[PDB]
Amino acid sequence: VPRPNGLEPQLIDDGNVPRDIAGDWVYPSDVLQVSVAVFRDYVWPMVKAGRTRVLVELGHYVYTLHYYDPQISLDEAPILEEWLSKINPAGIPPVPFCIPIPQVYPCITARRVHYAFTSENNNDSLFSTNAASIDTAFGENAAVSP
Amino acid sequence: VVSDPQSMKVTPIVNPSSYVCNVCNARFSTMSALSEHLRSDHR
Amino acid sequence: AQRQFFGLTYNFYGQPAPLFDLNDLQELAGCYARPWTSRFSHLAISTGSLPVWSARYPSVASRNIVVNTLLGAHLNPFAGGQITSHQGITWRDPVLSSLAPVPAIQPPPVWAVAENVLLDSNNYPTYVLNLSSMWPINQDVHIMTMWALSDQGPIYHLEVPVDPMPAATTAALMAYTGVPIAHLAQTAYRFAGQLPQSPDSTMVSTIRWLSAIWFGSLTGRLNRSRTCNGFYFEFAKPALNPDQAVLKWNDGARAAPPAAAQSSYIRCISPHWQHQIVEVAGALMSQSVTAVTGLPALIDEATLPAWSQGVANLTGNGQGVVPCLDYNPVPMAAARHLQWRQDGLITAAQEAQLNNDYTAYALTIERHLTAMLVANPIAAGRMPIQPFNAADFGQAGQTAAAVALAQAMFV
Repeated sequence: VPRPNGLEPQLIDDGNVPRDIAGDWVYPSDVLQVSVAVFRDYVWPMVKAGRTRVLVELGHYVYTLHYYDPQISLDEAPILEEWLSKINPAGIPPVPFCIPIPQVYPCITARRVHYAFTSENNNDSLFSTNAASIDTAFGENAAVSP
Repeated sequence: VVSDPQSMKVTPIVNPSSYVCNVCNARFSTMSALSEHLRSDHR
Repeated sequence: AQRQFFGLTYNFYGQPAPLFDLNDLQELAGCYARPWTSRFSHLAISTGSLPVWSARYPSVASRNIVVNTLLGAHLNPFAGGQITSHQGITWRDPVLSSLAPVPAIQPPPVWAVAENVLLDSNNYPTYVLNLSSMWPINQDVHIMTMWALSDQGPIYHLEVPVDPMPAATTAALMAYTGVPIAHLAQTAYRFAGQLPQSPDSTMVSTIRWLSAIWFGSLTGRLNRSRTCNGFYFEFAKPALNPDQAVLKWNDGARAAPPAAAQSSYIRCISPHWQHQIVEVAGALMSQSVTAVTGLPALIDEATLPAWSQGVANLTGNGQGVVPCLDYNPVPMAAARHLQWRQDGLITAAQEAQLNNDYTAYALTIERHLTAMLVANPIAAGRMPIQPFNAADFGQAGQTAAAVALAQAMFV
């Protein structure tokens, strides 16, 4: 619900009592499907500003990875904004998570801005972090689990 | 300005691409066109 | 027109400085930091029935309760003559518009923090010499006065003459028909707060006739079968948004002008007024009248808070005072439903039904405020809730006398 003369647009909370976007929200996935058009226009501009951590609560999703290079700078916002623009009241695209490619040496890294990160430990197929490398240095070493 | 590798790139906090009617929602390409919805339809 | 408003600054409740910080100045709706012509600003655009309240402002009367201490904290004029400045904040110029940070080169004197400073108005000669520009400030200060002279709900003022509604009043009122009480408060206030009107203006005697005509409805005396002069307020189910009032027009059996004037100040002791947009509207809708026309008399010192005891020209104790009949939302509406059953509007079964549906609603009002006062104490800094204490919420004072006033106000 929008508010007059410069007042925050209240986001109708669960109990059915419009609350304000600058806070911590829990988005029952289904909701996020018949609502993105809104999400992206009021809560999204908010999350980027770094003032409204939101938990999209979806049971078990498919998950696309995207390894970028920690050397160079990157801002994970568009590989997310796009994912949002592909959510119909019908179906959502496999949640995409950006992940730095694990380096061998101790490289200087560019401050990247990330947003998507799962709560449950869904890193169960990593297998190995730097097969050939004599030792991973910046990436997350993941010695072949015995 | 010195183009370089690392330099914490940060997306615009409000997508400059489209412009939503705040009263209604009929979006617009250029900010300009959105002034017309708010000056015409909503006035 | 009129220029001589005697005010009174908000109480501190035992706190050091006035209950509000720096952020309150740049958060007010409408015109930047201009506290004048604010109040009903966050309600300018209606989206739905749900009462507008955010995180910092946990209630309906929260927006106003804050603009009050923020108002008094910057009211050296009328009470000193100077302009001063509180925490590096002052008015732009003599007209007194928005509040900007203290100007360099020639900064004003620091305001001496004080509790309950009597406002004389004439003490600031620039006011009368520039009335048509800084007129809203008169209406607003008057509001703060009515809110300050009470620790439990704004004390407005009902009246009603001995004779029937004027011929110019009945023609002016037939324009606010399908308009909720929430909106009548917005149109009333926005009226008397933008241009110097006269005490005997057509829109003034009609808005006053609209306020006292609302009290009878709130008490149930002026229902669907008993109009004051063809105007009343139909109330919906309490479980289905009781805030809806609306001034419906009918042609039933009108009442009758009383034998004498029923001038009487009213108050809402129960802290329920805080979250009820209907109570805050009824209060501010009446205050709009006592603005253009200063207090018809003095207020009774009978009860009231411990700080409003014997004010300069506001609260007296002699014979020139008018008694203040304070009520309580729950028992008032419980007696309001009882009136409907007496004349046959509702069945004897809907009598004890509407009571349970309303007492459950008023419970939500209580469960909300108690949970907000604990979240936002008082020693923290601000006062968006106003420390009411949980020992009350249901100690109904002379509400039974306010009801007897409505029966006498419309015989």
